[PDB]
Amino acid sequence: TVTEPVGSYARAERPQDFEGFVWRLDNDGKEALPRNFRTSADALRAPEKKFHLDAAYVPSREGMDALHISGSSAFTPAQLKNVAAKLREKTAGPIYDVDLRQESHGYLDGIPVSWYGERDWANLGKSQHEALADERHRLHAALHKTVYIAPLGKHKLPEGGEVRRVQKVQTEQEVAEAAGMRYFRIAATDHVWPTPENIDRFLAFYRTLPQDAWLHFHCEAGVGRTTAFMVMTDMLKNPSVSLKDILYRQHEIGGFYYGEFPIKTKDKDSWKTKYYREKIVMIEQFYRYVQENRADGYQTPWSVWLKSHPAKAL
Repeated sequence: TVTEPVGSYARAERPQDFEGFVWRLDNDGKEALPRNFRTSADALRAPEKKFHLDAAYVPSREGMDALHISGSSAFTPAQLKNVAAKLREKTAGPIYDVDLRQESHGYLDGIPVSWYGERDWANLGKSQHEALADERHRLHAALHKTVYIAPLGKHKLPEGGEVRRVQKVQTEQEVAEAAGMRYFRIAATDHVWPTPENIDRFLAFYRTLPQDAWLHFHCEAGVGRTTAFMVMTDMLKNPSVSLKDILYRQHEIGGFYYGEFPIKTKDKDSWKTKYYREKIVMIEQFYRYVQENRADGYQTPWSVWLKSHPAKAL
C-alpha cells in the first residue's frame, strides 16, 4: 500500500493551512500586454543558463507552423483585448482563452484580482465544481463593499495597495467573451504537476476541437502551468518529433524547461524541490502515453493508463 503515488504528491498537504487572506493585484496595467506573452510562430532564442543546456543545438521546427498555440501570465481587461487582436492577425479560426488557474479570481472595478492564500493554494484540494462556486460567491459579495487590493512584496505579504468601495464585478468568462474569445477553464493548482483529473478534462476538450482552433493558455505569474499544457499539446499533435526537440523548443520561445537540470533553491523555497522532480518524471510519462496510444485516437484516458503504468521517482 502506497498512500500517494508519484504524480499526486500535493495530495499530502493540508488545505486548512493555506486559506486565502487578501485580494492580490494580478497586474497593474502599465504595459500593453501581459508578461511572458509567447507564440508557436515565434523565433527560438538562447536557452537560460540555469538549465545547463547546449546553446549550439538547433531544435527541429517540424510541426510548429501548424501548432497554433500561445501563452502568457494574468492580464487586465484591456490587455486581453490587445492579445486577442494580435492573435487575430495570425488565424481565422476560433481563438480560446484557456484559463488554467485553480485559485479564485476575477475583476473588481476592472482590476484583475485573486483571493490569495500562502503558496497561492487557497483552493487546494477542492473539486473544479467547488473551486468555481467559491469564486462566484467571493466576487458577488464584494459588490458595494469596501475592499483592500494589494501587490505582494517580499516574504509574499501585502505591501501598499489601495482601498475602494466596489461598483462593478466581473468574471474571467465575461471578460474573455467581451474580447471575442471562447472560454475554457481547467482548475490546475499553482506550482505542481496537473492532476489526472485536470488532464482527462484537457484531453477530451482537445479531441473535440476544430482543426483550426487557436489555444491561448494563461496562469497567474511566471510560466509553470502554461508550459506544461503547451508541451502536452505539442506532443499530442506532433507525435513524430523527439522529446528533446519538444522540450528545447517550448523553452526557447520563452517557456520553462521540463527536462532534467541542476535544481537549486533558496532556503525559503526548499519545499519546491520535490515538486520540480515530480514534474520532470511526469512529462516523460506523458510522452510515453502519447507514443503508446497514438495508434488509436487515445481510446484509453490518461487516468486509466496511469494507474496501470505508474511512474517511479527520479
